[PDB]
Amino acid sequence: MSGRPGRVPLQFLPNEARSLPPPKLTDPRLVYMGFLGYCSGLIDNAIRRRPVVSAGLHRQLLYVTSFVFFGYYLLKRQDYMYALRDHDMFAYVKSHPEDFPEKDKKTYGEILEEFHPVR
Amino acid sequence: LKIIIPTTMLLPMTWMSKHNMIWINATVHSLLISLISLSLLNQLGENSLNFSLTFFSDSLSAPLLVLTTWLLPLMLMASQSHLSKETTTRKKLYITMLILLQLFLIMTFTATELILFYILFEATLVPTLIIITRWGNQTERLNAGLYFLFYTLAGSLPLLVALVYIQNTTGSLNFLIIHYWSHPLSNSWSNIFMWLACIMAFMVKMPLYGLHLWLPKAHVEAPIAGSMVLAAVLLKLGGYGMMRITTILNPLTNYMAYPFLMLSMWGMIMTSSICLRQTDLKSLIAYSSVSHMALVIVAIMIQTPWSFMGATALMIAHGLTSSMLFCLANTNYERVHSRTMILARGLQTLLPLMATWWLMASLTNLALPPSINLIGELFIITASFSWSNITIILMGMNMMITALYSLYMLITTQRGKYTHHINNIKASFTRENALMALHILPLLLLTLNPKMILGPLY
Amino acid sequence: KSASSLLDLIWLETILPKTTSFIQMKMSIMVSNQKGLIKLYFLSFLITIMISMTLFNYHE
Amino acid sequence: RQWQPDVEWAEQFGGAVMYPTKETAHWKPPPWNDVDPPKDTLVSNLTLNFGPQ
Amino acid sequence: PLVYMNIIMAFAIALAGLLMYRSHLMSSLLCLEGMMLSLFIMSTLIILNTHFTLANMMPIILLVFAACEAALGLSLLVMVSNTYGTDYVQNLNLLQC
Amino acid sequence: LQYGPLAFVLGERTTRKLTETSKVITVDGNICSGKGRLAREIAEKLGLRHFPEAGIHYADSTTGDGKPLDVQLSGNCSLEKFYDDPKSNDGNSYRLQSWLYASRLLQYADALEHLLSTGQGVVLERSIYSDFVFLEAMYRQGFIRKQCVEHYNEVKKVTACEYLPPHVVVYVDVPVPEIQSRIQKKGNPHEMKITAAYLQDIENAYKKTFLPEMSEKCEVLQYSAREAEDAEKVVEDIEYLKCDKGPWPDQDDRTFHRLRMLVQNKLEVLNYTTIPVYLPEITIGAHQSDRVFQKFTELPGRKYSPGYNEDVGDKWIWLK
Amino acid sequence: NPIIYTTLIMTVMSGTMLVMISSHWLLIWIGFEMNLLAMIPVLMKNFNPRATEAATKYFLTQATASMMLMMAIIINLLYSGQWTITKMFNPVAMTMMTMALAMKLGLSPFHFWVPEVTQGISLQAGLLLLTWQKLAPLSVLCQISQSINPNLMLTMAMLSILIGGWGGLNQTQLRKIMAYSSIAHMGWMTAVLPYNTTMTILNLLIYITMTLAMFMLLIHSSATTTLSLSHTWNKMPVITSLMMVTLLSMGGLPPLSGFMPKWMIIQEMTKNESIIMPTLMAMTALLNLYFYMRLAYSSSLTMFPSTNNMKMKWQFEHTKQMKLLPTMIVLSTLVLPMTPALSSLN
Ligand SMILES: Nc1nc2c(ncn2[C@@H]2O[C@H](COP(=O)(O)OP(=O)(O)OP(=O)(O)O)[C@@H](O)[C@H]2O)c(=O)[nH]1
Ligand SMILES: [Mg+2]
Repeated sequence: MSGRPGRVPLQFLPNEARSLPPPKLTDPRLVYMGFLGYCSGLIDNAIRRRPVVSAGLHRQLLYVTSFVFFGYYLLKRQDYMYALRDHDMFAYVKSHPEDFPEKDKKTYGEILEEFHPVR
Repeated sequence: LKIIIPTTMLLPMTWMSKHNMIWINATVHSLLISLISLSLLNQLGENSLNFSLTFFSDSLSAPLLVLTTWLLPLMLMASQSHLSKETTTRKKLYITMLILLQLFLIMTFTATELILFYILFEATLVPTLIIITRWGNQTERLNAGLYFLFYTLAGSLPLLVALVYIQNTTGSLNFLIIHYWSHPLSNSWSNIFMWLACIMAFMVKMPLYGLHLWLPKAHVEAPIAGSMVLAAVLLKLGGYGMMRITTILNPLTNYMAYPFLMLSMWGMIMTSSICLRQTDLKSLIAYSSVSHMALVIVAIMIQTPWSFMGATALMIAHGLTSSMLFCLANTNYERVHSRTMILARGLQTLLPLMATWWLMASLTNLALPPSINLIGELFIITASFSWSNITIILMGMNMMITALYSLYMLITTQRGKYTHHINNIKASFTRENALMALHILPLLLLTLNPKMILGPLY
Repeated sequence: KSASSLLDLIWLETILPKTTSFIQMKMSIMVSNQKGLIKLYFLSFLITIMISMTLFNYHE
Repeated sequence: RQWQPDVEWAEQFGGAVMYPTKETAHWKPPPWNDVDPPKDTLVSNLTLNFGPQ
Repeated sequence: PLVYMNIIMAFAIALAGLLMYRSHLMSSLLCLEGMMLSLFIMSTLIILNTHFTLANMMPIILLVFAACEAALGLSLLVMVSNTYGTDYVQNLNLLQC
Repeated sequence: LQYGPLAFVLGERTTRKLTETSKVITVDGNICSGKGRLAREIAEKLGLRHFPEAGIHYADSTTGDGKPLDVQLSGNCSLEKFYDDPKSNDGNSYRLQSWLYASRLLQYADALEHLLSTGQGVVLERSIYSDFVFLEAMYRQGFIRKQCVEHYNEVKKVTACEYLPPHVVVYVDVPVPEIQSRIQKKGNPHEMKITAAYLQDIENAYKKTFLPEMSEKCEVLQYSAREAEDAEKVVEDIEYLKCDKGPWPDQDDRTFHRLRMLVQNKLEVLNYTTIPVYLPEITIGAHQSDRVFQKFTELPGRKYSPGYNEDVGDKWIWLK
Repeated sequence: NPIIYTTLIMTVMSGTMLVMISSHWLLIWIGFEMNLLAMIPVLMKNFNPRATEAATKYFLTQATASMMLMMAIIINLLYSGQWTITKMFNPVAMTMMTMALAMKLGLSPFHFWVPEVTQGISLQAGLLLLTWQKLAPLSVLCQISQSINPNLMLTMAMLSILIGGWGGLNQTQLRKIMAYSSIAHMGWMTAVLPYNTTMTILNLLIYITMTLAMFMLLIHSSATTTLSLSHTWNKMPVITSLMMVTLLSMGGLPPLSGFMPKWMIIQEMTKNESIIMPTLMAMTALLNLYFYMRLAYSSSLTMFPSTNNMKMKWQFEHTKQMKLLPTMIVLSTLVLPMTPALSSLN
């Protein structure tokens, strides 16, 4: 991570993160973060003792848009870190066969797992 | 999954509705959501009903959710005795807590992950202490919140460390995966503490003899809505947990069970004997709940097919009746403005129908046949007797006391001679009588075909 | 006398819950009760330094 | 009416330490303005004896 | 070498001197000031020894901020000496609570 | 948009706006001594703003429509009850003084805010520096308990410390026998219920404490009763006054910035008037607090923020 | 004068940023003074005897830690000859640094300064001290986490959690208990620091956001004592409602976002075979939960007697806008379902 080769510091979504499928606008994680924008909208009028459901909708609309915007790139970075974590992981096992052997998976007919009577 | 979204959908329901329609609108949609919940006992065979990656149901959960979804209307009309004088926002926020509570219990039972279960399992606490402390009546309701929550976390937190440990070792804790990828528990000293950590969290939310000080310290002072929901489903959250977590705790369960089931065995006689000597009416059902709740502790510990069925049968049946006796506690308490048992006596000559509800409540808690209380208790006896022959002399001696205090409350309150100086009891409204009816009828008419209630092992 | 008063109301509630409640209560006082003198604070920082690198010797 | 806290219950956690002891029994909760009042005047201008030499 | 030993134990007693207040803050403040003199001499000893030309930088630049720390230090002591009059750390406890 | 730290950076100064006639002046006198008239004449003569003596509902005058709200909703204290039965067990005496102190405290803050903002001089009847004397007269008559005095001097020292004395203070000297004649002529039935010892007690604590310590803090003008009617004469002295004695001259723009920021944040202004001292009279119980506050809510123009209440008629709410 | 107070606040931010962007051991120290130089003025902005009290107490410990921090670097120079920010090559020097940085953070018995200073200074400066200076030492600890002594840092972390949360239920001033609560949160992030640095940042961010949300709420309520906060229910009951919601958030009960670090911290520690240590810190975190509810008990969940003059406060309204308050509250309570975002930090 903080030391992987070919990394540009302070660089957000890089030139290969775009190879992954983008999160959909109907992403359940994304809309929930939009719901946090909706929640952060209504509470604002509570401190300022304003109608919590029918006050200035410009604040509420701007509260939701900001959350849904910054979330989308975070949700893009979300998968890219996991994809990068998954990518290098599979290269290591391929490059180090001796640390990850394949046991000859044998059926339960041969397995001597003992029986515990409960009574 | 089709239950949760409408359950969340009641959150805007109550919070927006007109000043006088909040309870009407909340009452109906809680009654309508019992439809979609009632389609959850609708079940396939031995395979569980898995309808989503994160949510699943089986014959053990199915009675539970239909209990909670049914339950919320009961606390809705129950709270319509003392919330009338409160402000609208406080009234709306009371529904918010109850609806938020539903959203949790409706989701713990459907959780297919141990941590997701645990996250929501202890998440139900946050709505509770709001109910007990904010809307409580007496003075020591403040001490009620500390006793309830600290007892719960002191056992729940080591379970969280245990769960992540299992996550790292075997790889996953999905309720199916651990069942299929089972592994016997070695007698290593480390496994003993892991077993203890896994079980202790559900023990504290399963009043054990010694880990039960919060039972009389929470139910008595809690509001009426909080009292039944904490006694009817909240105590069962551990019951669901132990039935599930025991799949990975064998064979260490059988050898390690002796310190625990026996403490439940001896205390369940003791706790029932406590009810024989009581001064507070609401303390009767609290302590009676402890003895009944501790009965299934033995059943789950034996891990016997009959015991599990009896545990589930008693689990729902006790929750229904324990909630009922709390409603009858409320009506008498509201009329007399006191919780003392010996104060209000001879109430049957004034409220004949209320006496009949008292009769049915105490007699069902007495666990006569064919009531679900008896069939659940009888299955436990047979399983316990197979485990050991002496078990009958103890758990049978509980039924000795169980019949006593059940009739003791009936005799001293309804029967006898009325106290003359009480000039407060009016005729009972149609609310409580319907509230009692909505408690008694589902229990009785479930008796014809209780096989939705026995559980997955049926 | 034995079931309710002795065990539940007295013994069972004084063994586990109130003891730990008192254990935190018994000596949380001077945890918060400090004289406020810079002398006592910085003298304590001295001992923490010596115990770290000389007595228990995390380096060694 | 449900029991609401009274004045006496308010004084429980109302002192400098809600959990007091003899060591802190003589303490004094901080002033609400968070400013201690000025103490005794501390001017000590020295006296210079000009003259007669 | 032995010269290094002499001036790191200069730190040690300076370390002991700083976090040991007896009567007044001024003596401790001076000990904090003099504490960097060993720090100056310490850092200076390696840098001429090792002939690293650039890092002759830091002995002077350590002197910029160490004495600047003292500069705000004794100027803070001015604020004490008006409200408190004296400069005693024993009296310096009005936040007992 | 009101003057904050941003305005100071942009260029909004306040020592530029003030002028020679930028004086805040308080008139003082005994009970119904006619000083309120003198405040009016000096205000209009030099073009100074007049602030009437702050009553129980003065806070109601600066909030909403400026009309006196219900006493039970705006203090639960009546000056008439203070007049009729001073030793009432409910404790209306300290409820009068403590509430009136904050009303004067709000009066003083608004007067200084106007003086610091526009620079046009402000004249108000009495002040917080003249408020302690009324309570001192009360304690000197058995009117009040000593713990009430301790609470009042605590909050007064806490709240009035960072404020500055007013530019000029002018007092009219009317003797007690003359004062008794004036109130008797008034005919308001509540003000026969007075004590001559109380009237000398309030008079004594003026000239013994108020005027002495106020002298070194700002200029004092002791004025005779007959001289007061000559509204022409009383104003020439205040016109050509030294206006140098006190902390008013040594006041830079930065300390003026702190003063304006304090007075403009009205909640802070009387924030410490609600000290958690749990006096038996001062404290209002929880159920009363909720019900009275719950009452305050549906009063028109109170449920939401100003300019946002539908019952008032505020439109454009969905985009306000 | 406000224009200058922007500059010293900027320099404190600039000095902190200098620490977290410097690759030279020298410049890392330079940022600490840049923080230290301009901190004392904003610490005694109100100019109270308590302000001078706290300012002097802050300076003595902080100057000692920074001064101890050089020859920790200098012995590294003696035995490595490297100025670059990497793992340390001499053990005794780096053990010396760990004490120095713990002094800045206030973890060990070194922690005595932070609760003392927080009370004397105002709430606004208390927030800045308690939410901004917890980054510069964190950055240095994050960098040198390679060769960090496990026993040394774990012992420091345990004590910071223990005394941090044990004396918390003994202070009636809110500014004190948060300093006490912060030391407990200081221990939580520092305990994971030797094992995995990523979860330290997440716990830092989660603790920081809650630190604003509470301190920012406190300024709006203008409270100094628990009784003073208790009176808030009679003016803005909603504000007192978010009060308790944040308390349970800082307690760590799900779904509230305060369960974020406690859930994430014990994960890799159990992965790292450290299991007894996670159990103890979790159980003693209930000490934090105790005085959290007690403040919630006195503020929101129950009423409290009010004063007569309190009624007039209803007539007037607050003038401070108190920017970014609603976002902090939501970001401090409803965040748990978005857990995988720790990868974004990673
Ligand atoms: N306790 C108290 N009573 C006040 C205060 N201001 C006025 N009063 C009462 O007001 C009543 C009338 O006396 P004053 O207000 O002094 O004078 P007035 O009758 O308005 O006449 P002028 O002095 O000419 O303005 C008396 O009952 C006073 O005690 C005050 O600040 N506190
Ligand atoms: Mg008058």
